[PDB]
Amino acid sequence: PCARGSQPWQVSLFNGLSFHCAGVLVDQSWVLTAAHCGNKPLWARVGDQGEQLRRTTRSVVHPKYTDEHDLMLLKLARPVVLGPRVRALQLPYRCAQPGDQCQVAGWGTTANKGLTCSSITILSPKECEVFYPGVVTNNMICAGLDRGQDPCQSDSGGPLVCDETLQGILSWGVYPCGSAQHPAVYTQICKYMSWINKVIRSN
Repeated sequence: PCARGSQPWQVSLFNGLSFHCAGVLVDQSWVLTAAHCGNKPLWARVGDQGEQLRRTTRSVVHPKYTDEHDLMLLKLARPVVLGPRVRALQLPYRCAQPGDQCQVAGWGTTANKGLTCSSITILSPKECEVFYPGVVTNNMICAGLDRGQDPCQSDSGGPLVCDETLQGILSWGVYPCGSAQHPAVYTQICKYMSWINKVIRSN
């Protein structure tokens, strides 16, 4: 899966030498991921040795950050050089509706090394309540994986892309492995656009 050259925005974050989380590139200097990812320090390896390796400077966790507002912005020590290999992903101008067809590309963390893409369906943030009674559906996306798909292919903080735009950051709901019946829980990115844009000081 995952045609070559697709996912130019895909970021893998490492703590020390070890893989920690996945992220999105929202600006030439800025990577977005889940707040549960930062222990600090991290460093970004971006694009689809290596393509471009950047160290992170500023870690801005969402101020209202079982994960309520699971989002953090990591500023790269130097801007990436933009190109077909590596570009930012467009931020949402609108919110994705239940029933839309989206995508997630993972490396298979949680148990040659490729990106695999899978289609995903936006459930309603009510259907989300039947698997996790007591989840506050808040600003979130329950994303249904097609059946026979192992949710654990994905990574933490990996993007959910709908209609070429970024609608979500993987927060929780990946486990258990081995079944697609349970939906993953993503932070709804179109709800945070005021904070994201202003931390980038694009305002």
